[PDB]
Formats: sequence, C-alpha cells, structure tokens
Amino acid sequence: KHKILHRLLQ
Amino acid sequence: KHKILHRLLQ
Amino acid sequence: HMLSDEQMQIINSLVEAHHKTYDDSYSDFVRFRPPVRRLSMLPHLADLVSYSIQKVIGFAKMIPGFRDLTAEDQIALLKSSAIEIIMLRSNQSFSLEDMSWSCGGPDFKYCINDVTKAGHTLELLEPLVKFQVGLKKLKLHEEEHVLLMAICLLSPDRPGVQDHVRIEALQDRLCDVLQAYIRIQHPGGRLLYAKMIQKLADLRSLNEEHSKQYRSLSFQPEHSMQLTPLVLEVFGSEV
Amino acid sequence: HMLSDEQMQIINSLVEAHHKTYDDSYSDFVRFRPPVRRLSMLPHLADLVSYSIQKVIGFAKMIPGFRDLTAEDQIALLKSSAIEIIMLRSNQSFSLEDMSWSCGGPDFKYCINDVTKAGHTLELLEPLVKFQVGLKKLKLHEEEHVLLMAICLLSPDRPGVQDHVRIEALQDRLCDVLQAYIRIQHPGGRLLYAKMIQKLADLRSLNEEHSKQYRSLSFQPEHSMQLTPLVLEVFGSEV
Repeated sequence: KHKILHRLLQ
Repeated sequence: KHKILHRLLQ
Repeated sequence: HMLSDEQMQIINSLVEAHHKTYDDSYSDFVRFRPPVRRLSMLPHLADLVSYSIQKVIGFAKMIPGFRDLTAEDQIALLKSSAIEIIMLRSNQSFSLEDMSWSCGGPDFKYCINDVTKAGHTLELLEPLVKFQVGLKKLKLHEEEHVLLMAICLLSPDRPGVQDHVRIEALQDRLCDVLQAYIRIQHPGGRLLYAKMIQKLADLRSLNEEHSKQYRSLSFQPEHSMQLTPLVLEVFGSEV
Repeated sequence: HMLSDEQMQIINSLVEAHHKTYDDSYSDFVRFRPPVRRLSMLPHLADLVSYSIQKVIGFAKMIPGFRDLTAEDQIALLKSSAIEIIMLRSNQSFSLEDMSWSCGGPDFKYCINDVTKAGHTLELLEPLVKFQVGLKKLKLHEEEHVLLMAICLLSPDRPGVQDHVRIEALQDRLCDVLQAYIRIQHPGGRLLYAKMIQKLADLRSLNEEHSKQYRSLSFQPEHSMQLTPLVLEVFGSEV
C-alpha cells in the first residue's frame, strides 16, 4: 500500500 | 481484519 | 398496568452501562490532540469520535443479549450504527441555548463552524442540529434515552448482519420495555414513542450523509493520516 | 586543497533543508496528544515520532539526487532509515547535562523513564543514550550533522532497495563532501570522519532493536490503536 508515503513524497 | 474491534469486544 | 422484573432489570443494566461510559464533566477531552479554530479541527474531532467509539463499545457490551451474538454480528452492528449512537449520546452535551455541544470552556464548545474545519459542510451539518434540537425537546428520561440507544444499536436492518432474526428479537424486547416505561412512568407521553422511533429514521439519513462525506475524506491520504486507527477501522470498508 | 562548487552547493541545500524542517523551539509539540507520566506516554511519543517522520520526509525530498530515485526506492530508504534519522536529529535536543531530550518545560523534557512508559525497556534504552552522548561529544558542525543524516538515509544496504548501485553512488558523493569538509573546514578533525561512519553502525543496532520492540507493540491491537496511520505505515511490514 504505502498510500500516505506516496502522497507525502509528492 | 477488524483487529482492534475484536480486541475491544473482549 | 406495570413493568415486569425482567423488563426492569434491562433498565437497570442500560442506565448503569451509560453511567459507566459517559462523563458529564468531559474531563478526558484534555488528552485529545488540541482543537484548532485545511481542516484544522480534524485532528481533535477525530480523537473525540475515536474516544466515543470506545465508549459506545463498552456500552454495547453491556446491552443484555448483545454479548451472545457472534463476534461478527457484534462488529457489523457497531460499524453501521456507531455514528448514529455517537449522535444520540451527543445530545446530552448539546445546548439549545447556544446551538452547540458544550463540553468545556470555550475550548471544548463545538459550533457548526468547527465541524466544517474537519471536512464537513453546512448543507448536511444542518440536519444534525435540527435532529439535536428535536431530540432535546423530547425531554427524555435517562431511561428512555439509554433505551433508544440500545434499540438503535440493535437494528436488524444493517449491512453485514447475519442472524438478523435474533437481532430483530432483541430489538423487539427492548422496544417493549421502552413502550411500557413511557406508558407507566412517563406522564404526558402518548405520542412520545412514535416520535422516538421517528428519530431512528432521521439517524439513517444522518448516517448515510456522513458515509459519503467520510468516504471522500478517507480517500485523501493527507486527511486520513489525521484520523485514528480505530476510526479508520470502524468507518472503513474492509469486510 | 579546497571544496568545489558542486560539493558546496550540496552543503547549502542540505543545511537549508534541515533548517526548513527542524524547529529549535519545539513549538509544534503542543499539538501532540499530551504526555502522561499501560504505556501512558505511548500516545504522545507516537505523535512525536509521527511528526518527525513527516519532517524526515521533507528533508529527504531536498537531498540532491533523491527525488530522482524511483518512488519505490524512496519509500524503501525512508522505511528502513526513518528511525535512525529520527535518532540522529534528536541529538540536537539531547542534553549531556541532564541526559534527556529537552524540547520544552518539564512537560516536553524526555527522560529514559518516559520512553519506558511507551513500550520500551531500559536494557535497550541504554544504547540510545550512549549513542546520543558519544554523538554529542563529537561537537559536529551543522554541515557535518546534516551530511551524516543525508548519508545515513542513502545507505544502499537496505531491505527492499532496487537500484542499489545508484543509491551507492549518491551516498558516495556525499561521503566525499563530508570528508573534504572535515579536512578543509574542521580544525582538529583527523579521526572525526571514521568516528562518524562508526556512528552509522551503531544506528543499525539501535534500528534492529527498535524493530523487535516495535513488532511486539504493534501485534497488540490495544497498543497499535494508540499509534498513528503514518507510523503504522512506515514501520509496518506491508511490501
């Protein structure tokens, strides 16, 4: 998943 | 899943 | 006529269950992430809702006949009604005086505006107040309020319920005690019951509306990250 | 000799990236769930760590050559080094005077004891202080401290890394600038470099130890529910 990290990484 | 609910429900 | 023992012991248990899970001083609110007046109230309100779910679960566990349901139906009932029960109990902190939820000094007084800075709009925040007002006006006895909650929770018409027949039976028994109590102990309450059951229908719209708004919020990771694991689990779609 | 332009512009960027993501006043800490002295500090420290991850991500995004990596390797590097980078930056708030992390009045001063009321024991909390002390003693320049962090983050020896050759190259370039800088600008630092690289090895043990402790904590839902979505995601095992 890693939904949040993908977002924070732009 | 519902790991937390199963726990809170004892 | 007059109430029976079995019936009355349902009331003792429910009233006690509520007392054991609702604090009129709202002292635990200082442990939540502080409120801040995109969506600055989201962090604090997410903690308030999270806290509430925990409380609604402790109450549910004490509703007679609930612990006998399958872990699955217990989960299914909690997931679908949680928000409605949070709204019902919140009436206790609602003030017709200032149209808000007064749980403390200016810090924990919640206005319509605040819920907006938490991802919700006015268009649908409107029915919540109307519901709160209409409910407040019914001047329910603690016994009736605690019963309405137990009945709401035991609605057999919930997505994911299995043994809907047994749930249906339990909710029915509680509806008896509520009807009897109004008749026996509630002077001037001839229409009350019907008005209460009515409130259950209003809770469904409020529920549905919340689902849609919440769905949007949760799909945006910069927002869902502000929520709590329990909230994400209770309002989540995993089956 | 003397530093080159390319090298120096690496230092400008890193020093600026750190300034843009580290506040010496720790003013945002009031937004965390309040600290409480089973595992009463878990709620507050979970917010501190969560906040930090966000900061480590903003810093990483500004490390030259990092944004060019695949979204996957970026995630893999952050997931494995996050805790180490949190520990490195925390040195700035560490006090040899009182052996704690002083981020505010008595409220935000973190003792070894506190981390214990958050699921961690003394046996392994011991090496963290020793690391902090040894690191503090090296009296690093802001430029060296910000470099060590950039180097730690770009370790090619991380589970889940794909393009370990490119990561290896980037980390190497940064190691140059760090070595050159010590030589040119750091009077009396002949052994420093080796001492710094040494610290990277200590971070690995600290990392491994944390993993084990965290694993236990997360498997117990009554505890993991106290964590934040980001923490659960960064330290989670999903691949």
